[PDB]
Amino acid sequence: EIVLTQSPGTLSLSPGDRATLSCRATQSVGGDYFAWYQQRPGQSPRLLIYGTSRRAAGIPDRFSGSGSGTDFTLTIDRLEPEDFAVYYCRQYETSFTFGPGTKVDIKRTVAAPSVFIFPPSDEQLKSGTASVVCLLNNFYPREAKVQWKVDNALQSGNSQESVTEQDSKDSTYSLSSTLTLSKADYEKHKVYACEVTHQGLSSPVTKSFNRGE
Amino acid sequence: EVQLVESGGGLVKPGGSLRLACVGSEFTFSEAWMTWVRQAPGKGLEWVGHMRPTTEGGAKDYAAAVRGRFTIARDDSKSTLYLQMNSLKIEDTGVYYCMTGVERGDFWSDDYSQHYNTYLIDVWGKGTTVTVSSASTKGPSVFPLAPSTAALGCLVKDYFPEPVTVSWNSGALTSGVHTFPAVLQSSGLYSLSSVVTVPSSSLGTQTYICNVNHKPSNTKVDKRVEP
Repeated sequence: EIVLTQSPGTLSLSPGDRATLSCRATQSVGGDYFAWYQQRPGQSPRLLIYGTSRRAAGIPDRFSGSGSGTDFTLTIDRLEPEDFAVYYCRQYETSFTFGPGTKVDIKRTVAAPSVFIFPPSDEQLKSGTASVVCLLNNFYPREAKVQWKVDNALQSGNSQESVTEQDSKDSTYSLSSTLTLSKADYEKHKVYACEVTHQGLSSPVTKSFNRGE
Repeated sequence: EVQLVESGGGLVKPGGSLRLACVGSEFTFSEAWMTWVRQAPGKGLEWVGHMRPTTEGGAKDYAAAVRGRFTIARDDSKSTLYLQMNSLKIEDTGVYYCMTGVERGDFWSDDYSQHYNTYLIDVWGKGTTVTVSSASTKGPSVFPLAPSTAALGCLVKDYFPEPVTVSWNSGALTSGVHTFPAVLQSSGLYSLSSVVTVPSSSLGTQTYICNVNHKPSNTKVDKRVEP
């Protein structure tokens, strides 16, 4: 039952930087039974290093594996564009799990999000449900906080969030928050506000609408 | 080229059964140590179980979460690895991969030499999708996300199963488009949002249609998003 852990979850670096990825085991894993994998969205995993330090055929020599016992390290000399992906360690001696994975994304300049709010459509309303959508568009870093306030009352438990993968064009993320209510609850209130805090925002940004208009 | 192909994935109800197959090629199948790995939507790789080479006794192993429900089998004569999945649960949903590490021969020659070599090839199949849900197939209702840089979009709500396709203006509009990953609602139905940013000057000039395609239900919806 050896458990593997990876630090950190997200490693933000610039193309050309040197990356150092950690994997730790609760008990020692023999050197011939440790491996590093790479996975990009929509694709199968790819072996990079096996037996702790052996590069797989066809893998560029900028990838390098090291470590012993319970401490293991994957090094990428210079991050190429195709290297921004998820990396998994793996053991295969007496336990056979993968590590939780480390995501390497592109360290970009800070970008505040563009915030938009969308009322429920009239078509959806006459079906008995109301979903109000808040869009945080093209921001960096990935950390963002959306809070719904209905007539100045903080909501909780009635919204779901979705975040895109890091954009392949400008290296930003985007986020949609959907607050879902019934017709009855929606027609009861007037001010629907989406309050956003992000590292690129000096103060919280609110986008709101009034149900009538 | 050594390869692996998975098949058998599909939509099944909780407590139902499913058998996955994995066909290998270009390696001595009887000597291969076979492994099943799975990946839930947006989650990491999870080891499911393996079966040692037949030539080593063929011992099997399983993850605690699937032990007693899943069985791994092997047919060397047909180069096929199997995964019998019983008592399926919703947390079994995901992509399932077949994987092994195999030996390959490398040969080169000089005016003065002949060199033979073996190296490892770690191979994975492209995966097969297992969806365990009690929901019924249903196309989405598409609601406009009306504007008034401007932002507009379409809300693709209450569909099952994955996936759904969204284009804007029949693919003519691709810059500024963000189609978010779906979220699974408490109803067991998926909901998704697709947005696009455009110049505010275009809101009265250009018309915007989101073209939504849900093949499992034979649903095509073209929704015009107006101010």
